[PDB]
Formats: sequence, C-alpha cells, structure tokens
Amino acid sequence: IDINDRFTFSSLSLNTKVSVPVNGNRFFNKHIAIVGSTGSGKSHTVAKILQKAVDEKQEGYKGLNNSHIIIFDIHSEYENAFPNSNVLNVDTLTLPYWLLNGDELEELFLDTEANDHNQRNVFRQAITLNKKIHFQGDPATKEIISFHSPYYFDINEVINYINNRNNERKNKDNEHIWSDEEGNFKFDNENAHRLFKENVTPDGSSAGALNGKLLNFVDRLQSKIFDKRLDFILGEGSKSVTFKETLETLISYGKDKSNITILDVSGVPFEVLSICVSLISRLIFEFGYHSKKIKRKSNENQDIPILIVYEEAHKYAPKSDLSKYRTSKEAIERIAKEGRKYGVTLLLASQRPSEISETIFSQCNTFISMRLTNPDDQNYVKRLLPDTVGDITNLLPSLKEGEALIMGDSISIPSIVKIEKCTIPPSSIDIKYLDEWRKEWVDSEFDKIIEQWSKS
Amino acid sequence: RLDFILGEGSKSVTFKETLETLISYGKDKSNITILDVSGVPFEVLSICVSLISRLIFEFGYHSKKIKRKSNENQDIPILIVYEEAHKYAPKSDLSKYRTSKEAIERIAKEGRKYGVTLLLASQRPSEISETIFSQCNTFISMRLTNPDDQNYVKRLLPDTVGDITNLLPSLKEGEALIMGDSISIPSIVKIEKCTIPPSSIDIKYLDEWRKEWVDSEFDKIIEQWSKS
Amino acid sequence: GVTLLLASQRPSEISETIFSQCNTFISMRLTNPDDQNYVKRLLPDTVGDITNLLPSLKEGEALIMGDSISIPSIVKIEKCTIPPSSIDIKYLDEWRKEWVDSEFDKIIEQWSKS
Amino acid sequence: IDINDRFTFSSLSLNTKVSVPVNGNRFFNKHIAIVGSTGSGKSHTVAKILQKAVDEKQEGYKGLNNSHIIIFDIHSEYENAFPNSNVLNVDTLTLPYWLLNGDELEELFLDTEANDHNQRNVFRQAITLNKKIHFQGDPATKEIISFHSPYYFDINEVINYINNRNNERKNKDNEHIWSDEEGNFKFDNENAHRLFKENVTPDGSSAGALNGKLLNFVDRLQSKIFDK
Amino acid sequence: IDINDRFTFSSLSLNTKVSVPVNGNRFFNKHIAIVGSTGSGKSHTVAKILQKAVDEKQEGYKGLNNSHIIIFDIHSEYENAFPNSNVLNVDTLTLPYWLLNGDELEELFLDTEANDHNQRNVFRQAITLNKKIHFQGDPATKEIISFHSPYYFDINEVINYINNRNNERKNKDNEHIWSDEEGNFKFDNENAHRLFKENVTPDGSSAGALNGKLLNFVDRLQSKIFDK
Amino acid sequence: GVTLLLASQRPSEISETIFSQCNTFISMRLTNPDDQNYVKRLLPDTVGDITNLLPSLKEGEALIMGDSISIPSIVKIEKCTIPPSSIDIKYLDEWRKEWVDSEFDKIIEQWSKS
DNA sequence: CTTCTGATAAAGC
Ligand SMILES: Nc1ncnc2c1ncn2[C@@H]1O[C@H](COP(=O)(O)OP(=O)(O)OP(O)(O)=S)[C@@H](O)[C@H]1O
Ligand SMILES: Nc1ncnc2c1ncn2[C@@H]1O[C@H](COP(=O)(O)OP(=O)(O)OP(O)(O)=S)[C@@H](O)[C@H]1O
Ligand SMILES: Nc1ncnc2c1ncn2[C@@H]1O[C@H](COP(=O)(O)OP(=O)(O)O)[C@@H](O)[C@H]1O
Ligand SMILES: [Mg+2]
Ligand SMILES: [Mg+2]
Ligand SMILES: [Mg+2]
Repeated sequence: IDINDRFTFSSLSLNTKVSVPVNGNRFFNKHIAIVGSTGSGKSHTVAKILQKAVDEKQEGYKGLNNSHIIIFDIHSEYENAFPNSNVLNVDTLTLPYWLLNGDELEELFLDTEANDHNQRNVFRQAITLNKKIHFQGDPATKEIISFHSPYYFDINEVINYINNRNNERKNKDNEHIWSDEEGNFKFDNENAHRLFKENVTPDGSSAGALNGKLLNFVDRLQSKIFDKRLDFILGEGSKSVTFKETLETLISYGKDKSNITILDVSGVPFEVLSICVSLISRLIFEFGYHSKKIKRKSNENQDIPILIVYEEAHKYAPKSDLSKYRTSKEAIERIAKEGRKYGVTLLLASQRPSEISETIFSQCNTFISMRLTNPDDQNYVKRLLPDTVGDITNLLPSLKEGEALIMGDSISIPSIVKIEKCTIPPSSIDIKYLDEWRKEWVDSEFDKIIEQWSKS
Repeated sequence: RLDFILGEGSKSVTFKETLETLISYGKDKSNITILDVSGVPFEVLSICVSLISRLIFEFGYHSKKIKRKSNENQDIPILIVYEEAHKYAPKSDLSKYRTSKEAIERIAKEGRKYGVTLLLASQRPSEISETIFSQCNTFISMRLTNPDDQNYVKRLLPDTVGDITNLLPSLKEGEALIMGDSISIPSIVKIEKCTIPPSSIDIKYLDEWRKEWVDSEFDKIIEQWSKS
Repeated sequence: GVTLLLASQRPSEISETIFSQCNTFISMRLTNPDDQNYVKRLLPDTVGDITNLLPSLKEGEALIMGDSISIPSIVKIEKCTIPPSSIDIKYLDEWRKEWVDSEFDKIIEQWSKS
Repeated sequence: IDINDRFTFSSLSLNTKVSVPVNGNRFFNKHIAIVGSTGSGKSHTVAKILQKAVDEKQEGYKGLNNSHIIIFDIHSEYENAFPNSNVLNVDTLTLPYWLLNGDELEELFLDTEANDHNQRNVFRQAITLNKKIHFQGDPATKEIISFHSPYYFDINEVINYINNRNNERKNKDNEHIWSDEEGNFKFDNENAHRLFKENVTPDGSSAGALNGKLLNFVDRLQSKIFDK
Repeated sequence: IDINDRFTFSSLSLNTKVSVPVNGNRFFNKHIAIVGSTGSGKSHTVAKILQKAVDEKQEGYKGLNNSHIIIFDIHSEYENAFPNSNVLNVDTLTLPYWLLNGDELEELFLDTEANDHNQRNVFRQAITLNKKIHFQGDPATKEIISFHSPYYFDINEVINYINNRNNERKNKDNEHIWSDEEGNFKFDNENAHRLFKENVTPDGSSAGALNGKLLNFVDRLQSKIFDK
Repeated sequence: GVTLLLASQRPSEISETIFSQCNTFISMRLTNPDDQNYVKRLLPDTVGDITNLLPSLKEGEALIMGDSISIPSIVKIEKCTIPPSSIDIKYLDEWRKEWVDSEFDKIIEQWSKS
C-alpha cells in the first residue's frame, strides 16, 4: 500500500508491534461489511474506524476535515463515541413529505393495491397540481413539475381537494360546476386549484363521477397524517423547512458542521425506522448522483464522499422477502450496486452474515469478520476466501473481544488483527451480570420506566 | 383461551402491577419467577412467550435509558429461561412460530446491552433457529447421539480442542461439556447434584408394571381434561 | 452478422440462456463466490486449480477460453494507452483535505428539475 | 491460428514476451463475454479489444476500416478511450417513438393499475388507426397494419383523437354525431380519422359512453410527451 | 458382428489399419447420442455416419435406397454435406398451423407473462368451434373435436370471432344480439358460427361480458399473423 | 421405426430421461467438467482413465460404447470427403476491408419495401 | 328525472 494511501486502525493479533493498514482509498469506496457474534466488538470497531477517519487530516490546515459519515443508531451508542457530532432523533429530525420521489409517496399514503384506480389518480392529480400552485419560480420549470418532483405541496389542501371531489355534482351537460366566494366556476384544469379550499359549495343537478367514492379514502388519509409516529415526516415542522435545510441536516452542513451525523432511531417502531432508513439512503444517494453530474459538466474535482453506517442491518435489510422490508432493502441495495460511482458507500454491520440479503451483502468488497460460532456464518467467510488462505477461518470461534479478520481488496493478505482500543468508546459496556446480582434487591423505579415507555 | 389477555381482569390491573408480576417485584418479592404454561395450547403459549419476552426486553431497554440519563449502568439484570425451546422457537420458518421466534431473537440479538439475556434449553442444536444459538456465548452440551448435532458442537470449538466432542455420546446423566468465554478451557464436567431437584424424575416402568391392575379413576382425569 | 460482447461485473445475474450463447469467454478476477460458481459451470473449458485461480487474478489479468483460442491461457492484457474514463473516488484522499464548501443550490436546482 | 486470422490483444501472464493471439474471425463472429469483479479491468479490456479492432487494416489503404461496433455506455466512460468515435448523448440521440413496438409503446405511455381498460383501448385504437392513415405505401398492406407494427404515427394527433373521445356526445340511437367544418358526421370506422383534427365539435343530446372518462388519461399522456 | 450386420464409419485410433464396425442394425433402431465440445468434430461425425448410411445398398439394383434421415439443421451446415438431398429453410418450408396441438397453439399465440384467463377461454372456444366447421368427416367424430385435435381451422376467422367478441353488446334480456345479411340471431352455440365473418354488426343496450378486454389479445394475434 | 440421433455440445443440459434412452454413445472430446461428469454416469460402460481421456481426445477422436460395439474403443471417425461447411461471417476479414458505402443504402430500401 | 338501495361482478391476493 502506498505510503500516502495507508489507513491503519488495528495491529496484528500475533505481533502487537506491527500495525496492519489497509488501502484507505480502496477501503471506503468498496463497501465495508463487518460481522461477528454478540458482544464481539463490532460497534467499537466501527467507531474506531470512523474516529481515525475523522482525524485523517492532510498537513497544512487546522480544523475538521472533509469526512462525511452518517450513522444509523438503533441502540444509541455513538453519541458518546463522537462528542462533537450532530445527533438527530425522530422527535427533532424533520424530513419533508414533499421530498418523496413518487414511488414512496405511493406507498406511504396508500395501504391498498391491485384495486384502487379512482382513488389513485385523484391522489396523484391533487399532489401534482398543488406543487405548481406553491411553486414560486419561473414558469418554464413549472410545467415540468410532476408527481415525483421534489417541490413543496400542502397536504391539508390535498385532503381538502379530495374531500371536495368526494362531493362533486355535475350539470346536465356532464361537467362539474362548483361555487366559491368569488362565484360559480366550471371544474377544469385552470380552475382545479380552487378545490384546495374548504369553503366551496357545489351546484349541480346530479351527483358527480366521484360522489361518495372517496369517503373511505379521505378517512384513511386523515387517520395517517395525524399519526404521531409519522410526525417527523407528516407533521407541521415539515411545513417551515425547505429542501436545502434538509440536506444540511443529513450530512451536517448546517450551522454546526460535523464529519459525523448520527440518527437516533433507537426505540422507534419498525415502520418509522423503515421510512427513516429508506428515505435517507435514497436522499444521500441522489445527492451524490446529482452532485456527480454537476461535476461532470464542470470537469472539476471538488466532490464530497459520503459513507453511511448501517448498524443492525438485519432490522431493515434482511434476507427475507417480506413486503415490509421491501422499500428499505431497495434503498440500501441501490447504494450497494450503483452508489460506489457517485460517492455514496455503506458500512454494513450485523451479527450474522447469513441474515443480510445477498443482493446487498455480497456487494461489500472488504470484510471485517469478528467471532462467529455459527457453522453457516463460518462457511460464508470460508467461501469468500480462496482455499489457499481459507484455513485462517478456523480461528473465528477462538476470537475473543477485539480481534477480527480483515479480508478484501483493500488489504494485502487476510489477517487476524487486533482492533485498536477506543479511548472514547461507545456506550455499549458489557453488564457485569454476577456482580450486579450479588448486591441488594434494589428497588427499581417502575414509575420512571413506565412513563417513558408510555411516551415512547 | 385468551381470557388471560382479553378477560375482565385486564380492565382492572395496571401497567405497574403487570411489570411487578412478571419479575416478582410486587408484595411477594422473589428472585425466581415461574410461568407455568404446561397444558396450554400453542396459540396461547406463543402469545405468552412472545408478549412476555417483548415486555421484559422493552423493560430492560427503558431501564437502561433511565439509567443513562443519570450516567448509570442498568441496575437489575433479567435472565429468561426458555425450557423446551423447540415448541416455540424451532428451525422451521412456519408462520405460526414467527411471533415467538422474533421475540426471542430480539433478546438474543440485542438483549446483551440491555441486560435481558436468555438461557435456552432444547434437545438438539439443529432443532432451534440458528439466529438464537449463534448469539449464545456459553454453550453447555449433555449427551448428544445424533451426528448432525455432534458436528454442530464441533464447529463451535477451535480445532485444537475439537476432539473433546468425541465423548458426547458417552456422556452420563449430569455430565456436561461447558464452552465459551466463561470457562478457561472447554472441559467435560459433572454438574452438582440438586438437593432440591425439579419434579421430573423418570418413572420406574418395571416397578410400576409389577403391581396389580390399578383402577386409575378415569372420572377425575376426564373432569380435569375437560376443564383444560 | 450482429454479435454480442457482454461485459458484466455480476455474471450470475445474466440469464443462463443468453450467457450460454457466448462462445469466447474472458474471465477476469472473480471474487464473488456465486459469480465463481456460475462461470465455472458455464465455461466451455477448464484449467487446473481454477477455484483458487479466479480470485487470485491480478489487475488486468484474464483467463481466456473458447473456440477462438486453442489453449485456455492466463493472459496479462496489454495496458490501454488511451484509457477509458475511470471512476475511482479516493475516499481517503478526498477526506484528508479540508472541509470543502458544498454548492447545495446548484445540486438542488438540478435535483428538482431531475 | 492462421497468420492472417490472428488477433493479438494480450500477452501471456507467466511470460510477458509471449503474446497470446486468438482467431480473429472466430473471436467476433461468435458472442464474447467479459466477466470479472469490480475494478478487475473489464472496461480497459473492452476498450483495448475495440481499439485494436479498428486498427486492423490492410496495407493498401488509409482511412477508416469496415469495423462497426456499438457500445451501450451506461457510465459515460468510453468517450476518453475513443475520442474520434461518434458519441450520442440524450440531447444528441434521436429515437423516433413510432419505431417502438406494441409492448414498448405501452410501457412508455401506460402505467400499471393507474389506467382503466377502456382508457387503454382508446389509446391502442387511436395509435393503430393513426398508423394506417399516415401510411403512404400501397393499400394492399394497409389491412395488415396493427398496433404492434412499427409505422409512423403522430402522437399529438393521437392526443386529439383521445381528447375528442373524451368529449363525445351520444345520440338517441347509441351513436355519436360529430360536427366538422366540412360537415356533420356520425362516428364509425370510416370517419373515425377526422377526430385526429383538433377543431372537431361534438353534437348530441346526451353524454357519450367515454365522455368524462379519458380526461384524466389525456393529462398523463401530455405530461409524458412534454417532459423534457 | 456378422459381416452382413457390419457398418463401418471409423477406424481404431491407435491402429489406423483396424476399422471398427458396429452392428448396423442395432446402431439405428436404438437411439444414438453424439456428444462433444464445440469444435470436437460431432457435425462431421453425423455427416460421415449418414453418408455411409445413404450409400449402403443391397446391390441388386441401381438407385436410391430406403434410408430416411431427418436433420434439424440449426446452423445451416448440412446442405454442403448432402448436395443431392432436399433442404427446407423458412422460405421453402410450409408448415400448417392447424396441425399444432393445444399446447403448441397456446405457446405460439398466448403469452404466459400476462396469463390472462379471459383471453385463454375465448381463444380455445374460437378454434374448437372453427375446427368443427371446417371438418368434412362424419358427425360421430365431430363431438370429439377439441382444441388439441389436429384439424384444419381458419386463423383469420378465429381472429374475426375474437375481435367480434370484443364488440359484444348486453341487452335488457341479457342476451347478445348480432345483425348479419343472413338474418338476426342470438349468441347461441348453433348461431355463434356466423361470428366468424367480419361483416357482422352488434345490436344491444350495454357492454357485453367480454367487451374491452380482448383488443390487446386481437392486436397480438394480428401481430403474429401478419409477421413476415 | 422413428429413432433419434442427439448431437449436443452441452450434454449436461439434456434431460436425463431422454439421454438415457440412447444405447449407442459416440462420445467425442468432452471438455467441460460438468459435461464430463454427466456423461460418465449415464454411459453404459467405462474405459481406463476416462477422466483424463475425454478432454484429451484429438480431432475426430471418439469413444463408442453400447449394444452396437463389442467393447468401448477409441476410434478415429473417417474424414468427410464432402464436409459439412457452414457459411460463416469472417469478421476480421470483413473488418480489415475498407469502409463500405454502397451496401448500407441497399439495406434500407429493402427494409422499407418489406 | 335523480336518488338510493341492493345485487352482481371483478378484483387483487
Ligand atoms: N478492541 C477491543 N478490545 C477490548 N475490548 C473491546 C474491543 N472492542 C470492543 N470491546 C468490548 O466489547 C464490548 C461489547 O462490544 P460491542 O461492540 O458492544 O458488541 P457488538 O458488536 O455491538 O454486538 P451487538 O450485537 O451490537 S450486542 C464492549 O463493552 C467493549 O469493552
Ligand atoms: N491490462 C491492465 N493492466 C494494468 N492495469 C489495468 C489493466 N486493465 C485495467 N487496469 C487497471 O484497472 C483500473 C480500473 O479498471 P476498469 O476496467 O475501469 O474497472 P472495471 O473492470 O470496469 O470494473 P467496473 O465495475 O467497471 S468499476 C484502471 O484504472 C487500471 O489502473
Ligand atoms: N474425423 C475427423 N477427422 C479429421 N478432422 C475432423 C474430423 N471430424 C471433424 N474434423 C475437423 O474438425 C473441425 C470441427 O468441425 P465440426 O464437426 O463442425 O465441429 P463441431 O463438433 O463443433 O460441430 C472441422 O473443421 C473438421 O475439419
Ligand atoms: Mg453494536
Ligand atoms: Mg467500467
Ligand atoms: Mg456442429
């Protein structure tokens, strides 16, 4: 490895005095998968890698460098490990509902499929038209606004529009005639924006095309917006935030600049967690994709690289083919296959290699295998290795806390290494189980645990 | 069948009374809490296994968050003993086992840091889901005659000490092999005899069969059978 | 008179029907085990110790068989004097330099137009 | 390999001085598969073979040879390897929509589950009729023209037909009367083509069968065409 | 092998003077499998076996013998080996579509991708009816005419019936009424045979059972038929 | 009286229930190990060191077993005086030629007329 | 004439 290409975070297990470095360029553009049994030290190994990546500064300046790391925290550990970082829990993070790219907007609001037609187009027509109403730029790019375009629309006018078309009344000439405080108006393309207001009364001889057909649809729509689970995305805080401040929040480019961004998704439900993982994975990927094509036309190199750390990837990217894992898997898989070119790579952390999907986990060209006692997990590590050097996998069950085997394109030979101790460790200390059992029967405060459990 | 969860008693009791009942923190305080689910059907056994495991894990999770606010570690650790784990957490990917498997898997995957760990008992290593046994650092093995099970124990060991699995079929009663970070070297041990043992002693077939034809009182058995 | 040249970093996801129609195969370093299993089964020829040979191929090293070459050979393909545009983001080298200012408005304006 | 059939683009790995040729006729006349991992050298290998392919000329002439290679460059990366070659970007490239067959036309315009079956049929009927009207060959092959057959058709005229069918006014005898500047005509197979004009007015005492149904379908089609 | 049974097409590899005969009867009434790699020589082996089997005669006559060999030549290579033989390419060969069975007719026309049952029933019903019309034999085997039976049917009439069933009309009496030059009839199995003509015009009140769901089925059938 | 001759370059893709109905097997140079292992199981007889024999067969060299032959023998099939020749496009011969102009205009008018 | 009810149907899964 070239001397100016060396990135070390560990030393050899057999000889402590020799440090084992990896090709620092090749370590991060080719995806990292770290696996090992429970309590093996994956979180400390991940934190030690990102700590050395933060302090990896070229000579000639003072201040924080160009590292960009996003950590998905489901156990709230790396707040302590990175004190000068930005932590974004669900109660304080705002991800707007107008940043959905259409496919997830289709899935977020509609729990139905295979039969909704009249409920479908009135949903997409309301959103697409409301984006042109609230658009404040030149009209040349107003016409190119579509359902998947990331422009602000009011969801409360969208519900008002669908609840109005619920109450349609046509006239003997077969067109819907409305009436508002300015006067009666035909329901047409240039007059469809007036249905966004609640105070419209229809005048008609007969019921309209969608009269009484969206009463079930509006109730499902209203009883999803006021979910406090989705208050980070569908709440009132997404109203006053814009596209720009969303990106400064995700990669810590705001008033507090940090190389590490941590998202506290610790005790949230899965449906909140699956929305959080799939949104930010797509948003970071498309930011890296679009910043790449800006740099293509400029023919310049001021690109920023982003690494996303996916701890507990079995929660949101498992091998199982369930539909509740579908939207989260596809966002991470897109980063796994195509994300390497645009500057968005992933750090995959899980406790078995055989539970993460093969379309995601086999795209990782570097590997940090800690202790694995499962015969199916060891066979995965053996088959990633040629049979000449496959005998080093025999030491996997004998690995105690701190050692792992690093293989991949970024390292010369696969070696059992000792990951360097974290002087600023994450908050994942092993509980001294017997020493906490020799004490008194301590009176656990049940009231304090319950009234947080209740709000959680 | 669901009277324990959907009965009239669910109205009266509170959240704090339930948590105190499950870990014996009530008026009668005990180190050991036993859930006697002996004759219940699977559909209410899987409900009991999955809900109590979820409640205890989230109690351990929320206790740690309270302790982390005061810059403290978790005060009370909880160990859950899953006896006869093949009934609710098997290798099979059937949909009936899904809720009970996922609750125990959450404890196995994530309960180490939250103070909720598990002791899992079953006949064979191969009849339990691999997700739970892979996370078990300590692995105690009694006599194992099935060759698939013996090779499963063999791969858990390093190859230098892997020859100790050859005494697995000849293991006597109370003779165990203890592995993991707890023990210095994997070794065959003799578990200390229980002065107060579980009431699961083998019944002497020849001693019982040598006596007279017993009347068996079918009315009392059927009366109990019909209640269950 | 219309023939194919199929280049793919994951040969396993290519359909077996179209991949079988190929007659000359250039096999570079194949680290993915499913890519190894797929290629070795569908290769028209074999070489000695091919299981360890495919991961061990160096950069620009190839294994060529087919009916256009008599002996399956390990070949060091000559370097491109005029190389194609290579996308190799040096994450360490870009992370060592100072925190660069991001033109978010330029990126977002192209993102919103898409 | 014969002396005139040799195509050398590589050299032996163990012996650098030895160059390994392939049968150049046999190499390209049968399909080639270049597989490898990421960064193995596939794109440089593809560039090297094609660079040597265009340099294979007979000594008699100067200028371009008869090699014709088309690259589906998904990463916009082969322009540097072949600077003199023609490159077709999205602004540069021009594919006519009418050369798409029936399945490709449907996937371009129509949507999964977002289109009713009657909305789909008027789309298919308009295109398969517009292909016949803009056909300028002999009329013997007009009857064999279908929706799948690729012939030139005006997609804006297709919009006008669909927009007119959205404004249809049915008569008392379940047919549609249409008024044009030439005159009034009942819609049938013989005069369906006069709906491709924009300036056609419907005459009827009642709303047509497809009236008010394709208005949603018009705006989705116009959104597709005017999308830049 | 008896000398009259001998059939020699090869000689021993190690001794060229030893010609290896096979039992020429037994070689051919039991199936032959010639396997090899590409470029091993199995096309030449097939050609040499058949040239040896064509020029073998009783020598009591002058002329062609009784060999009957059919080659499914997919590479167009055996024309050179047998110049005096009959070669049938796409331009020369005519294969009747009505000798196809039901599975082959489904594979030629239907697609398993869409797998629409409603296209499948009308397709089988049209052909099975049309095979009964064009059948000139005795009535006692007309009732066993099926979709799978190898009898002549008109594919343009089948398309015409299928296109007509896309134009069905539903009346207040829930019968389908059609108008023809011969007369006016109801959609009965006796009267369905006059839907095979294109010159019919439907009469009714509302849309029929199969209205609007066969146009994509007609266009794909018409795409196959008018494909050159 | 309707028998069949199977000539395949990938024997391991043939279904086992059809390939086992054949009695006489003319096994030429088999080179893929999957086709070698498939054929060796369903062959009615065996020969000495058939594993190394099959990829080592020379050009026209074959191996015939079955009811027809007495013993499995390595044979040289007789050379075809009138060989089966396929009209194949010589790419490097055509690509070495000058760039052709007259032919492209003739192809388009043929495509348009039919 | 329009409204409402009820029945038939088709769905996707
Ligand atoms: N290099 C190391 N040297 C010594 N102890 C270490 C080292 N790395 C980690 N540890 C210890 O490992 C313990 C548990 O490690 P963790 O990283 O929390 O386990 P884990 O990998 O997160 O497994 P799960 O599935 O998340 S519980 C910590 O309390 C550390 O003290
Ligand atoms: N014949 C060769 N000799 C030496 N180095 C080579 C050779 N071929 C490729 N390389 C090196 O390989 C690097 C990247 O190779 P590429 O061909 O661009 O990657 P690839 O094989 O196409 O994989 P992807 O998935 O397309 S990034 C180049 O920058 C060269 O340094
Ligand atoms: N019995 C034989 N003796 C000598 N040469 C042969 C023999 N059989 C085939 N060949 C040569 O082998 C080449 C392979 O041709 P072919 O039989 O078409 O291959 P394949 O087995 O792939 O069909 C031919 O060019 C021919 O000259
Ligand atoms: Mg962890
Ligand atoms: Mg490339
Ligand atoms: Mg051949």
